[PDB]
Amino acid sequence: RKKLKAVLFDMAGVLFNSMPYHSEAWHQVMKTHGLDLSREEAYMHEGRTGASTINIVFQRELGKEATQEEIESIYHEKSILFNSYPEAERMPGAWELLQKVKSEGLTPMVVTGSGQLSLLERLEHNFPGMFHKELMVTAFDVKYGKPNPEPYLMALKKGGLKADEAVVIENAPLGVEAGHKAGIFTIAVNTGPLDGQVLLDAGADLLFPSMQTLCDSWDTIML
Ligand SMILES: [Cl-]
Ligand SMILES: [Mg+2]
Repeated sequence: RKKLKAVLFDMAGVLFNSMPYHSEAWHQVMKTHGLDLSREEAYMHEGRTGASTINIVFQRELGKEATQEEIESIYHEKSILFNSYPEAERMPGAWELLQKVKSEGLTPMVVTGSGQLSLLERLEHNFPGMFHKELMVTAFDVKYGKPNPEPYLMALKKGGLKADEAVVIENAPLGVEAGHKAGIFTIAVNTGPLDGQVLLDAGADLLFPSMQTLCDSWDTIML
């Protein structure tokens, strides 16, 4: 890993344990609108923009595109369900891994589709001295969500990085696809209920069952 300069962290399900909340919120919001999106299906659709997930459900069952008004209202309803849960806490091992990454001289980057205000300071409270404004990719930076490679390509651009100078930590099949399509070595961390084979089919180079285990095996990963 002599060429390696940076580690590109997905947020949801990698830094913070937010996916029990996201997947239930999505299942429940659709169920209220007479629509069938299961929790496992929500997990399969992790990393998509709200506009993407809603369109998929709408085209499949109703035979229609979702309008912009219908997107914002369903996304806001889903946001209310999500926000009624106690704020997600840290993925065990993430802070320890970040410590190792930084001590190695590698640059910690964060990539997410979230449009949260006050994200940096939340990241600063939870992982002191790790992340920086100029080295963040969020919803305001990119148009598309996973499996589009654009967020990770933006992350390389902002870091001044080639594809071979970075690694992606992902937890989600569509996110893993985005990292692999961006030409970046992609490590999968299986923090949900899906089969590890689903992350492998998506293009994951390595596969670990938790963020702690990746941290423990970090100095035995070679590039
Ligand atoms: Cl999150
Ligand atoms: Mg994720």
